[PDB]
Amino acid sequence: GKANYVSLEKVRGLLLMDEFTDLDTVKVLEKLANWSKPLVEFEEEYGELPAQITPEMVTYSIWDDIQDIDDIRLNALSANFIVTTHAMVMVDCMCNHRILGDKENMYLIIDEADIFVDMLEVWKQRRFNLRELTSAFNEHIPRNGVHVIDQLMNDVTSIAGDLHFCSTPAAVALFDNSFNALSKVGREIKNEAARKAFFDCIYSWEMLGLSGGQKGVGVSNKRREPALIAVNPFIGMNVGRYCTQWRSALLTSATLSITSTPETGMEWLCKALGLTSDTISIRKIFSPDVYGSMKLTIAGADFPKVFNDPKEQIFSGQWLKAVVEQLSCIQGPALVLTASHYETRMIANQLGEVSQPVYIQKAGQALSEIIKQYQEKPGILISAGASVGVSPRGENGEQIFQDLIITRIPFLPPDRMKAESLYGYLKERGYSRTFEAVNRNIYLENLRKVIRKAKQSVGRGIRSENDTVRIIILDPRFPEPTDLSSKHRSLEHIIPVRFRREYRSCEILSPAYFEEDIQC
Amino acid sequence: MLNFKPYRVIMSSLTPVVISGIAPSLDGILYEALSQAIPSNEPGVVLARLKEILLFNDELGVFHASSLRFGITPEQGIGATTSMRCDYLSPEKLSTAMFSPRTRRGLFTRVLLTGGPTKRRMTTRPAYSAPYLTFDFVGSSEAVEILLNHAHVGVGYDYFSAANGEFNNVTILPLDIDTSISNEGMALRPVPVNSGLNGIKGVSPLIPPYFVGEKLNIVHPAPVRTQLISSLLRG
Amino acid sequence: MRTLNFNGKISTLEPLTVTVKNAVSTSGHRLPRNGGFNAAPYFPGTSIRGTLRHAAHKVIVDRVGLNADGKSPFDLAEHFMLAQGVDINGEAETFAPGEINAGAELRSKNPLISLFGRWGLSGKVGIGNAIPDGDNQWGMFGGGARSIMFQRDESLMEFLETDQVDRLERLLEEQAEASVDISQIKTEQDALKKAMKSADKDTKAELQIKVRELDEKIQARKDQKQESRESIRRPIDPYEAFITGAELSHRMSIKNATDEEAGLFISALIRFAAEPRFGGHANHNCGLVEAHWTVTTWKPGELVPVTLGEIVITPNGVEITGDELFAMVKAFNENQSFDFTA
Amino acid sequence: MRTLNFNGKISTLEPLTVTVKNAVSTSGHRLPRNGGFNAAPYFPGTSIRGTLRHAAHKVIVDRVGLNADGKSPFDLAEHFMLAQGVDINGEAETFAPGEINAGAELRSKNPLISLFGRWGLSGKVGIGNAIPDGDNQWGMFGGGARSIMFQRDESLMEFLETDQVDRLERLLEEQAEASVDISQIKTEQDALKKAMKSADKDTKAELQIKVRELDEKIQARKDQKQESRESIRRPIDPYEAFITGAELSHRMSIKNATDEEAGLFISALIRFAAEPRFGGHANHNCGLVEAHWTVTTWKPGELVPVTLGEIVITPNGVEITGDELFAMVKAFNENQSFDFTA
DNA sequence: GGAGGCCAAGATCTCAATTTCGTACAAGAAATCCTTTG
DNA sequence: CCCTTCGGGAGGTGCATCCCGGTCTCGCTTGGCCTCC
Repeated sequence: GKANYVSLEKVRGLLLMDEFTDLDTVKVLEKLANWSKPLVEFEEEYGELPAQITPEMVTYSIWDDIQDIDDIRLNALSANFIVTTHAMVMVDCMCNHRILGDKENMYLIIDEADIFVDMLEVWKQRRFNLRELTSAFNEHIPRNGVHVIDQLMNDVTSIAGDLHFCSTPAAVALFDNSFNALSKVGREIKNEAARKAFFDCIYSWEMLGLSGGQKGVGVSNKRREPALIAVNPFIGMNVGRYCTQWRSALLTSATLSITSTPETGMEWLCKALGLTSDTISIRKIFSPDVYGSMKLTIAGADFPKVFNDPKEQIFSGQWLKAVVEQLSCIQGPALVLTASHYETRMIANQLGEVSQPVYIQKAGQALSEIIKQYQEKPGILISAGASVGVSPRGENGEQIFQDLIITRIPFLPPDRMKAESLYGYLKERGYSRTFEAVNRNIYLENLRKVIRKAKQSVGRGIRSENDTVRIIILDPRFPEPTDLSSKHRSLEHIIPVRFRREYRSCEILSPAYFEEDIQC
Repeated sequence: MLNFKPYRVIMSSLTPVVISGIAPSLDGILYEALSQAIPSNEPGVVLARLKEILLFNDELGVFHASSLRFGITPEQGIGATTSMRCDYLSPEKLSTAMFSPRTRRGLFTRVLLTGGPTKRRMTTRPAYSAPYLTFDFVGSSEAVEILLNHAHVGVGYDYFSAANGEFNNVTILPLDIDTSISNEGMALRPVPVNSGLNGIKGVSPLIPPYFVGEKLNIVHPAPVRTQLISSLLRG
Repeated sequence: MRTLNFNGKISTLEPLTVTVKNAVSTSGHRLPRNGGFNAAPYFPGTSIRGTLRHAAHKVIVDRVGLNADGKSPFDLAEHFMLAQGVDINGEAETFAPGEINAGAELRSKNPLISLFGRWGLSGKVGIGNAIPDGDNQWGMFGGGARSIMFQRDESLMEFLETDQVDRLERLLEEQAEASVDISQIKTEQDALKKAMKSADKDTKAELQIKVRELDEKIQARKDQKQESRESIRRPIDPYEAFITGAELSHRMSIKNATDEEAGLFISALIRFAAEPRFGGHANHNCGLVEAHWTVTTWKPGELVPVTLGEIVITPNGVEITGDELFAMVKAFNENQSFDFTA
Repeated sequence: MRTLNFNGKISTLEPLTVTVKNAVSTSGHRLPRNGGFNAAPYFPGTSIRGTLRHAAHKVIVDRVGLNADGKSPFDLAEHFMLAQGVDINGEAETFAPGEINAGAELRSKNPLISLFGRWGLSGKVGIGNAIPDGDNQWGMFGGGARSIMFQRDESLMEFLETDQVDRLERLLEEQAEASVDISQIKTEQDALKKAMKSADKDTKAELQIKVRELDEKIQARKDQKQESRESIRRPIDPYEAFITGAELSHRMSIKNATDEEAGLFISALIRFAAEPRFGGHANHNCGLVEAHWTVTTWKPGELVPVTLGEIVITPNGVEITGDELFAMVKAFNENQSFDFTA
């Protein structure tokens, strides 16, 4: 990233003014001033500069226009292999190639393409900052209405909390209520031209929201400002257009295939990016014949139901007790991968010290801190869904978790409004499909998303060819090998194909119908 | 000529399977699938291509393709349902817009549907409704997966006409012992009498299609065999 | 020749139901479940096959047209040959039993008898079942109850003459007495059936020759009704159907088919889209479907599916996508040398 | 003969409800749920079909003309046959299976029977279920509670004599004590019904007998009530109904619809617009609907259908667009070759 | 006078009863943030 | 450039219906009888 780079000649201001009471830094900062190169190239390669040369202070600036970034971009432009974050690619979403150059010249290899198309959703975000609208109309201001605008701004802060985006039913309900009360304020602007401008702005926000995608409440990364987030319903194919602009793009990932069949487990990208048969050049699934060893333990059908009442997010005491017991039965370092931070909280509260150091991922805490703390002292590590493509290395390349415990399959919540938005879209497109049909379609798409997410979760194990993992799925809904007619049979694709024999021969913690029938 | 490994195929039965006396052999299913894949009904070429995806016993003259075996779970078992075909002479079929009935007194002679050569044929056949179907075979897993998933082939008498024994979720798993031809001396598919395998005597061609070729004496397993799905997935 | 596999989904526009004798029992109308009650129903491929065969036969009738007298050229024998493949006159080419590729002349001359077979000639079109893609996609639709018109709308009585009003009152009285008699007879029948599950062979034989006589008594009492044999205020039994908007996976195929036979099949599908109705209970608009079928073929020699096009039937129209589908359709429109009269 | 498909939406003016014996149970009143208990309710196509059939029957009755004293020439049998397809005489000409053009003469001379069919004659008109749009468009409407008029308004008591006041006292005391007894026995019944779920079904039979005799004792206790047989003060069980303003996608079809039959159907819609009521609880004005339908014909063999016009029924009037619908209505109104007798 | 069609009559009997998806997630950047401050 | 109060308290009861009314069929062949040619 541009800001990620090492700071500018202000760094020389750091060479002198040695107020920082370290007294070992001066020489390394002298070296730094003579090395105007990327942080990773210099700071993370010459000892990591611990307890000195703070990255926070040398981080470019959020509003830095210096033209040295242009020089670095030109220096790195002459290249054949370039390594960068997906963000930089996605920056071109609206940036009209003002940071990149020729498309027909180069190729684009998106590694971790599942993370790319998952992060699109975070980038499928246009936020209506209510503070921004308040400040914009400071002359045509129906100040009597301002209270409402503040009151909604309070509610967003109550619902959004510390999250940049939340799609809970509270969030969409607050979206609708806020926009209705802002249409209320719409009949208060005195200037007719200003009244129409405001009305058109809120109308555009309304169609942007309802027409397609997800609505939510946002809290801006900087200044923590309340906002109402919506999803652009036609920029989903613009990314595909952007990829096709390159001479030949390759989307590759470790979980891109929901199923083992290429031509039926890939439609999530075919539809998400809008790719029709024009852009389906090859669809192939390549997995190693033998890479590591996988033992499987599963919760049978008779295992207790996870949620006693999932509508209010209530975990059944029986299932929590069983999970606590099974976790206490472990005898080596283990990585528990929950779905929610609430579930992390509940298992942490119910679970106690089991002779194995416990570690917890607090909501919002960057996984780097927890993983670093747990590395030196291994043991139980509960991590929520925040960790999607980060596995805990053993600090020398060795596996430091013999057991990978998926307490529950990370089922996505029902989207009663995404279904409504898709139904409205199809209805306006002329397609005649009942609401329940759209609900089924959305449910199947969410199930495929869940299959991919738990594929990523399982991929946290067996990071090396010598790695051996005991994967323990404690979810009652995970299909038993003998129950080939389970509703979530597709979840069998979570297990890699090579270890499917190990899926068939697995220790069931609570198998159902565990008897020997005579009508054989 | 391709490296063949013993595989067991288990599929979810969707409609009743009608067995034509002899249990449907997976070799026949694959033969039909290839006849669809190769646009040719000549037995020679379809067989030659079938040998490339299935192991063929030269000394015994059959493909390594076990007969149908019904995978029954503790939820659903082998059930007796009738595959039921009826002529439906609707008013549109019985109308002058579609043909010219012979007329007398200006009245159209109604079709005698109660009997005769123009009756409403109520053909009912037995059919076995198990929750799963299973076969064993020494062949290429890729080709058989592709065929069973994409070729219009079912298990039973007429999948083409009656749509009997529709299946889906075809899952292949490797086996440890070749259980296609023999099973502790019990033939799991049609085999010649001289092979020494016991079972049930019958007359049928050894090699598919099972409606052509001289019908020579064979030993075949029980037409309706049931096994627990858990035991079938053990391998 | 080519094998065209139509793999697709049928979205149900209005509930899809079918009456099957084995599936239907005295407990009620159930769809074919291929197992117990707690199983997944499937729409029979026989019903879809017959519907598409009727569509193709209508297409053939339209292509052939009518004689100068305005009457269809087909007679009963040819009509039944094309509709259901029953040779009523006993005049048909008895192809050899062991020769698979027999009737190439007949196949070329009669593309309908090629696509769907006749008796003794294997059909080329394999119409699979419509399998639901969910665990709850069927329901007890229809039902309701037949209500006496004059007991719901009093205004309708203003049209009846006093003689007819007395006739109505007599009908209602007869219905009431027939109900209160048949219900008691059925209660006795139920008691006898309850005693059927504790009986031995002798008393079983004694107490089942009694049940049928109670049924004959019911029939005689119903016949005694002078004004109406059957009660009008009848509760209609529901019929099991697929829910509205049920995504049913449908697998169809044509085997080693000339472009003309495939063209006839596509034309039959297009005509079927005019009235895309599958199954019965058409009174409740049951059977209306919209289907998208990806038409694939097999690569020469290679076991790989190529996508030749798509067939999307919807109420707004039929969308044929793929050049080769148009080629097949026009080829069927051409080759006027088809002979459906022999 | 055109295949007219009416595709449209029924907007709800007042809550839309229907009590189907299949869907409703002792748990309460539920709308017909499409697949499952937790599935979206649908207004049955049966109720809409019956409403439209009665509307068309009234259309035919008015067209044929009431006699001087407002009485239609039709007998009772003709009314029942036209409006419910049930023949009370038994003289209705059953078309033996295999008849070519079965009932073409009756269809020509009886457009109404051609549209809505009969026993043995297929009805050209298929009236589909009206499925709702969106996640929530239904709820438990109705409800509330019957209240003693005199305990709510004391002003009504000045209209009662001393004897009637004493009668009211007796009625209330009897209701209170009978309700106490009924609640006790119902508590015991509820305890037994909770014990019902035991796996010992052989004893479930005895428990069911116990429930039946408990209900008989409840009935006997209620019969032992001189003043009121039924408790006057009682909460009304709510009925599930589609919300006001609920949009329900609706589809109807008329296969091979002649201009006469199509015109009769449009006239039936027009007359139904006068009382646009679909279903029950009319006491709460339930059933009022504003429906707009697009009529589209589909010439078989044509890839796309053509929209003949649109029928819009609103409280402000009936708007019919397209010259085709007007032509069909006029053709039906001018054709004098219909005889609905038998 | 033969040759199509419509109707009636022909033996007693087969077994079986069904109950409602999924829950909570969010990283490094051109940004517009911005615009300051003044 | 102050400094944001205490707590009070949170229902009693009614009453929970009656009834209809659960269909025809037909899956074959033959001759007698009716009109047709």
